[PDB]
Amino acid sequence: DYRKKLLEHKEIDGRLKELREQLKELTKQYEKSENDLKALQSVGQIVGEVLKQLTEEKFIVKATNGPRYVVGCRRQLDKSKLKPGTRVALDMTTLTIMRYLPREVDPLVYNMSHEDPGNVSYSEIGGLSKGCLLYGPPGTGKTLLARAVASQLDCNFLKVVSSSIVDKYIGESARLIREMFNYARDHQPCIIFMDEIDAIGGRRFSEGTSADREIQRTLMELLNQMDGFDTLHRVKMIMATNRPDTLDPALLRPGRLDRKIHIDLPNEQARLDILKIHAGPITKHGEIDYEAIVKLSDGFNGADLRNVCTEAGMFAIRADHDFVVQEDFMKAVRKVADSKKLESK
Amino acid sequence: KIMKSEVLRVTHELQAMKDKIKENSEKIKVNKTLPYLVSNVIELLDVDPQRKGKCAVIKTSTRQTYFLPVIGLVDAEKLKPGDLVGVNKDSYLILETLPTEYDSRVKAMEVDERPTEQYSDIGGLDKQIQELVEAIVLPMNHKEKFENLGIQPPKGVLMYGPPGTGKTLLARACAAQTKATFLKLAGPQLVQMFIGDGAKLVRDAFALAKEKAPSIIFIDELDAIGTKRFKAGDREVQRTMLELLNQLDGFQPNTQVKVIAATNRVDILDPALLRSGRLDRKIEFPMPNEEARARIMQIHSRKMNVSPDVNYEELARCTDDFNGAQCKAVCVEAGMIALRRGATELTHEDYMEGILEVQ
Amino acid sequence: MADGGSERADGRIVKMEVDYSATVDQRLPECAKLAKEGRLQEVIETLLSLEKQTRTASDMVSTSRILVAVVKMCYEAKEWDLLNENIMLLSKRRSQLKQAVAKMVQQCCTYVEEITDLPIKLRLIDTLRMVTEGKIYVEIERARLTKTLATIKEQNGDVKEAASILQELQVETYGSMEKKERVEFILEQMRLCLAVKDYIRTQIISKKINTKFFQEENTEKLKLKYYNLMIQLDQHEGSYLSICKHYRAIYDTPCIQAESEKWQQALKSVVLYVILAPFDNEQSDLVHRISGDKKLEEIPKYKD
Repeated sequence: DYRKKLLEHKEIDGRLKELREQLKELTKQYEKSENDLKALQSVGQIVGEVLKQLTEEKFIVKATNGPRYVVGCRRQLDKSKLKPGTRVALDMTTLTIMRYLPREVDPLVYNMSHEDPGNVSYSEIGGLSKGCLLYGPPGTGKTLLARAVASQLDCNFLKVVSSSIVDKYIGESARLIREMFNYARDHQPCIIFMDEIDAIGGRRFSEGTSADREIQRTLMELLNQMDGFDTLHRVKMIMATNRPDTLDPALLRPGRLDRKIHIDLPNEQARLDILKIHAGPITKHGEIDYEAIVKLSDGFNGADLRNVCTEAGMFAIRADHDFVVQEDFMKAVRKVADSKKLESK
Repeated sequence: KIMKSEVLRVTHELQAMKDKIKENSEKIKVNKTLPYLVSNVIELLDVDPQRKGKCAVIKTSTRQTYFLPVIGLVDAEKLKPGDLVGVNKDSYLILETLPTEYDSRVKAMEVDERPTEQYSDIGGLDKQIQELVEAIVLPMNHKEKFENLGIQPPKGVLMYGPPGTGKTLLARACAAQTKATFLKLAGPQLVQMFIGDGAKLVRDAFALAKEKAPSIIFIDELDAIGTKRFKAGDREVQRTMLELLNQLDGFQPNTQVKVIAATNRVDILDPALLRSGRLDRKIEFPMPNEEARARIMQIHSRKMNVSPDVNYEELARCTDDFNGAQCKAVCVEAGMIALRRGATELTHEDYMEGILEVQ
Repeated sequence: MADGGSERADGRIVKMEVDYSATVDQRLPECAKLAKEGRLQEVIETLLSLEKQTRTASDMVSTSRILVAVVKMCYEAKEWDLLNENIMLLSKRRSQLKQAVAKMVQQCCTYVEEITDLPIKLRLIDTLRMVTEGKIYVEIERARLTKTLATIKEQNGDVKEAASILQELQVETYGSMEKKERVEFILEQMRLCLAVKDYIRTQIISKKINTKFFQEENTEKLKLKYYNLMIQLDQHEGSYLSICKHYRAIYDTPCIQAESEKWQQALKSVVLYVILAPFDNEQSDLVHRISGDKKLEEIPKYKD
């Protein structure tokens, strides 16, 4: 009688205290709406540029539209940013200065905006314990590793695509080799990725045309800036490719590509580890046997092992069963992997 | 329950807030009614040293540059360098941002809602088309089960084979089953007179696929531009093409709308087209035999008044090393001269008459 | 393919049991062409991880009972890149080279305690020239041989090699990324400095000591002991300012170890750096870093 009323009143108090969370969470957004409505009241600002300063308090501005004006100094800001050569902002009323406007560029936004998240990818590369060569044996995942450390820190996102040395016009790409590598020499930290270098890695065995001679000339600038008269002790380049046969044996000197990392699945612990990190979110029957999958798989591709395992999940989902036995894993990784061996020419 | 009696005052304050938000939330309709012009937005992060640094660069349509910080409502897909943003008369604030087109010559490439033909128009290809029918049905309805199994569907399927096999009308026939928006695109369309057009076409394809609703983008004649040359125009198509592959390799959020491709020949096979997001599904579509050609010609000719005395042996013998769309042209030609033949019923000589007529 | 050299390896280890060094001279042409062939990158790695164990196993059998070591040191001392001179395509392996040098220093480590005083000076004087002739290494064994020789030079009474070990240390510490080994090997900088006592050398080396290291990625169990062993010779060479910035960072020493013995050293030197502190600025603010600690008032010098 008395002992039950405390628990029952605790239940009424529970269902009474469980209704506040449905409102007090969205009231912060509702008040944030009026906060923004009070934040949109600062309107009517224009821009300008500073060329010549006569008086320390009042100087000449140059508007983007073309007409020039002269403005004063606001009591809040100081003469630090007031020096000439810095783009500033103006107001329509009294031509006061609220703050400045830092300059930028179009490709600089692309070079300073792309960021890939994910910190576990550095530990999801599997059992893997002045230049690096990532060649293309029957094993993939170089993009997951370069993008795994690149997604971890990379200290930047200075990605160098092999399609950026096209130079449709006259082959003066030396301005881009010295411009971008001059940016690498300017910025103290820098990491360079060179993915799919086989397209620009022509062996120039026969007499090359004007299209090949300019790319090989950019390779001559690479020679002159790797083993020429310029050291690269602090900067690092990652040469990724697909076929380790046409990789410019002149560029295969150990002066640049110190070590060789064969992206494969040789070790049983590496194949089992990558199989377990790709087999994370998969559900299956309690009967687990990964030693047959790891043992029967010999020299395969990592991301394509993910595609073969998910392909076995599609083969198992054809019969719309929630649980997935490992029979379709052994026979579907077996048969589909044998189809990859057929298409592995 | 005496300590829980103060909750009533809190609920009265909250319902009073819901009673008082109707006015300041009501002026949203009269202040945010209509942006009178269109102004381009360029994102540029500033630093104030709350007093936090946040700003943006504005450019009006009349070539006038002004100053304004990043303002407005809760932004999720905003903050990108896009156009068609909300703006008042002279306050020049950002109120309603929506991504815009222009250069309609690429935006209205192939505006198709849904086609007429379906997957039940062919015969003898279920063993190889069933994988694609699954690969377009299960990623559209079974998205819930993709979290229990941790499955991400591939975005690049290589529908390769000899020409004339119907690799376009059949993928469109499956696009009728996709129920999504169908959007064609031709290979040579990337080769333009001006420089940098291919970047605008590719970023336009991923602009409508990324921005728009779940759709279907089927391209064809990719082999005509997929040449791996070692100046050269196909190296410019290596700039645009390798740019597209960079947008299929460096973009992990590419789990959105797929990109279906079809090549009429695999002579110049780009080795860099092997990846989970890239053209990994390589299902070979050979030339249909006389049996399969009689099947697709029978189901494609099941509407015309065909004579019942067809043993398929004469047409099976005449159809040697032919393709699907060729027998479709034989069916259409038979439906063309069968009208002027007087007999409303399709005869048996019209098969070889069309075969020797157009070929 | 290594399948041809594997049979010669596992068969050679069985057939080579009692034969003298002449059969090794007969093996020199059998292994010269075997090292010249095998252009495969990842396949011949087993052949280089077996043949080297066959020839070094024959070196173990030759060094087991009787050893003159003259012809032994002449074979390797005169034949280093004989197989690397005909091959124009350097496979840039650097995979079995670390196992090569590490296995050589392992066998020399099993033969380095007490065997015969004569060949050790020529073998070590050879390998320290191999340090200079290498120019490409992880900088582990190159420091290992010269510090395990320097330890013998400590009791040998010849301190002339200090310029050698400390001159080669600069090369052995730049060009690679060493976190643990750099701190374990950096004590040689001020190890022989008690016997050398060169002021300009101290000026070169706390400068080269405190380049980039504050707390992390270096665990020793005595880190503070080596701190006291590294900022004591700078106090020996300096007069007062050397400890002003040192005794302000030993406040974590009582937190790491027992606080019983910290009263005699840490809480004794907690007042000396602020007494010897400059009168301009550091005295004004540095007196507040020690004020507030409960252990400060317990010192009888608190009134001072």
